[PDB]
Amino acid sequence: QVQLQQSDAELVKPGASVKISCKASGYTFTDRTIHWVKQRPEQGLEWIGYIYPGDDSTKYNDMFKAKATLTADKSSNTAYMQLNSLTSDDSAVYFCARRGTMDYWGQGTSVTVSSAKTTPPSVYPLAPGSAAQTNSMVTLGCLVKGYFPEPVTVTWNSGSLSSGVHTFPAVLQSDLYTLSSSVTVPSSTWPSETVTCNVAHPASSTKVDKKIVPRD
Amino acid sequence: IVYKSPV
Amino acid sequence: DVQMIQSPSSLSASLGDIVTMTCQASQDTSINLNWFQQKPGKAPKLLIYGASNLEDGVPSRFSGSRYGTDFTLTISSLEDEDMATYFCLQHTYLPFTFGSGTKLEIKRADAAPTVSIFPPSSEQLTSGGASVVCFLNNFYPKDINVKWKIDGSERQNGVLNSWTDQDSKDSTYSMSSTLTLTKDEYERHNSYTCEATHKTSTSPIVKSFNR
Repeated sequence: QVQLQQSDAELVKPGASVKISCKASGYTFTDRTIHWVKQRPEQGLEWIGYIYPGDDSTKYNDMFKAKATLTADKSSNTAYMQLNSLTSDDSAVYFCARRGTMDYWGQGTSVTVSSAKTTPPSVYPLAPGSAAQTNSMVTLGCLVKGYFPEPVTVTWNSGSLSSGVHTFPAVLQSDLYTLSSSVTVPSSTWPSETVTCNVAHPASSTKVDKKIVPRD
Repeated sequence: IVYKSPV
Repeated sequence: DVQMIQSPSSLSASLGDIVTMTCQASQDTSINLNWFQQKPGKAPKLLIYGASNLEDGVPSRFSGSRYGTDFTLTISSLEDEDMATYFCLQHTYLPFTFGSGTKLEIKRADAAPTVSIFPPSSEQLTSGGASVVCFLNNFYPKDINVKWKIDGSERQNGVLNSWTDQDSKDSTYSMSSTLTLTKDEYERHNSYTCEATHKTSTSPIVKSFNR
């Protein structure tokens, strides 16, 4: 299996630098070029440039020749992209891809350029109100408020509850994010079979689990 | 200007 | 730069349909053109290279053609799994360029939301905040309006809404709406109402509680 495995999401202060990795496996690293691509939600993909690990030649889009440095380490089979003098415009997801034809892509690395402070989330359980009216399904929820940066990872029952989940995109207000997640479950299985939301925030090295209990 | 995949 | 001009920007079609999209080169030159599929949050996957060659493991429901400098991607027997964004790649002249993308939506029968309202949690109230959460789940089409009422009077300030991408199993949409108050204001009122309506229609779906 050809695979390109990129480094984690990063929060970087404006003006600072970031180095992103792309570990290639399943093919001989020195026989294919590696290309790098920028994706922002409203802009559509931009080509940054490429390196050939064979001779370590590089080419750049003129838009990025000053900001990007592509390198490679054949002993670890890793390609790198260094981005310098970062600004809010550089916030995006960056992909590596194999060959000019780009037949295999890494999973992307989300870079956030911002001077706001890393902040762990408050996690609040959402159980039906005490005056609830019952039918065959119950919907429960988790409210995740006041964190920075993204991403947060939310699962239910450590991943074993997967059907009937809606985890909504976070919305940024006053430099803090809020998101919510709902899970819908057969009404006869709660609370007898517990449901717990789990919220991991790697930027703050924090994980919070909240079991959903009925209101008094 | 023209890209060519290395041999 | 040899740019690729892509249209349409979005596409809504039924299961079983045939759908098309195009990229037009910005100069009269021969180029090698690829098509990709990208699902939300995922890596692109190569479908077609060299205008018409099918990538291994891709269904022949996908095909590409070239007419001059107009390149076309065609998808037959549309399936739920085809819901995605599609884009082209010019990989002959440096710098390489991409089309701006075509987002492909699947039609289905209209469906009213399942609405659920949640009062603030006790832990949040201890910190002085009071968020009322309303989920509007598994509805179609995507256009829907949420209205909040406090003791019967409409309220706009402090409302945050968020929408999921189209669900890949049933082609519905869901949305979350959160009215965030201070505890001070939340304790001064009693009835909190979340109302789901759509364009033109006058009969909303209503969930509410009393503190």
